[PDB]
Amino acid sequence: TTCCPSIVARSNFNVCRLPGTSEAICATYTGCIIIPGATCPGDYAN
Repeated sequence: TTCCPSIVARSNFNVCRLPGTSEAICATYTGCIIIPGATCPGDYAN
């Protein structure tokens, strides 16, 4: 599951994903994170 820190970060993440870039690279690019669970924490609410 991906969790993002802000709306901007999410929006950027989604653009990053459009060419098929792995989630992990889009994560470091944006500040979003990949977790194994499905429950994003309050500071990664977006």
